[PDB]
Amino acid sequence: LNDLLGYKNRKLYNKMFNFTLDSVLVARFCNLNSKKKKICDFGTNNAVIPLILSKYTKAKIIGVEIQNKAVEIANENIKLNGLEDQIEIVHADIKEFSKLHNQEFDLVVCNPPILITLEDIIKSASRCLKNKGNFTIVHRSERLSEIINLFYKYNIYPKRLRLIQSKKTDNAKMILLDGIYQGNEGMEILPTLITHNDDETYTDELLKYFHD
Amino acid sequence: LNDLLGYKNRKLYNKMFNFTLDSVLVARFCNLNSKKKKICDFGTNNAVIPLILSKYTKAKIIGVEIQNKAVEIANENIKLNGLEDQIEIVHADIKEFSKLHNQEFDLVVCNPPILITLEDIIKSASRCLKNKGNFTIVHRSERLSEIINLFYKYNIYPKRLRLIQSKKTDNAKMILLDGIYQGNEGMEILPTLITHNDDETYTDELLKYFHD
Repeated sequence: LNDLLGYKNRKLYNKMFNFTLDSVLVARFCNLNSKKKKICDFGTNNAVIPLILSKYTKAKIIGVEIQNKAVEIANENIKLNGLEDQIEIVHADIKEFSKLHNQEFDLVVCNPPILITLEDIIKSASRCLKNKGNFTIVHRSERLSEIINLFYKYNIYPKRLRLIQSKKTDNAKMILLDGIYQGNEGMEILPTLITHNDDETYTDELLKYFHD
Repeated sequence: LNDLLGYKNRKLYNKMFNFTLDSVLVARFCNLNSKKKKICDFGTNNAVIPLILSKYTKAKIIGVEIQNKAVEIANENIKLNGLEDQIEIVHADIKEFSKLHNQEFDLVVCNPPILITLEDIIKSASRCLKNKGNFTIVHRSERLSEIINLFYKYNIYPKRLRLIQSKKTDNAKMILLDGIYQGNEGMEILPTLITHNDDETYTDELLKYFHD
């Protein structure tokens, strides 16, 4: 039982820290405007992603999780925070879920960990989204173009891109990307995020995402 | 008649500076290993791109240019530098040229300025390249995903990506991208290039590309 970094009124019950960090980053990356009233999270990192999203919106959030042990932890963390009326966890396969929840969500977000492939993630996202819906993903940089191609394959148009580099002199290791289902061509590429200063200390730019 | 920035033993006879700068950047971005023995430049910025490439390799360079006035300037700058045995300018359309020069080049490079479209550029690049050849382009960030999709359409596999941002806090305005014709999946994303410090002065990282 610890505080969720420096986020106020958030605790949780440890996996990789850089796994949790990618989850924090993609949640803070999501476009959370007023048009976002229903949200789906394809992998919730012990509900960390819904627990952060819920600080910035009242949108109902449905978290999909395949392994039963992870369903338990996520539900635990949700109830621990009094958030079970906004955030609901569903034990299901992503492919099956999207078939029963067609054209339901304004935003689908995914932080990847029955074989679920990257195409299946992106296909299932397009099945879940309403017209002009947003799909957001965090992933490894090596697969950026393959992701962009699959986006297009299922009529999701890449929209915003942000690179994550460990140091100013390192290759980007992770990407943050979203896209608009049945939207329009044209990308915006945000300022690259550097996570460490040269002496291995965290940069201020990163640490702004450790709190409200 | 001026020196070509701070490059030694290079002069030329003024267009936009940021146009010339994108030309300098893509030339220095090109992968110029020993396997590169024949090179094609789809737009040469008054031969600036061949004049920079030729400082790092002895590969023969064929520059394609459609407008006759630009053929003249490029040939002038080439002869002015004694480089007419390595660098040859051809007055031709890119689509026609690639049909007569199928599977001829190890590297095609393009800095964009008969309607030649972005698809036509990328299609013509794939016609010109030998198996495992490299296509390199510099372009606007807004069209990054559209470029990546066209790459894939013609069996060019995105390989290296580098963003160019004016300031550390600005969106990336330009991209540097190459790809391997009939190659393999997997991208490398180089450290983002910042061209100005906060006080509007050029960064050292950029200025390293102003000389040998």
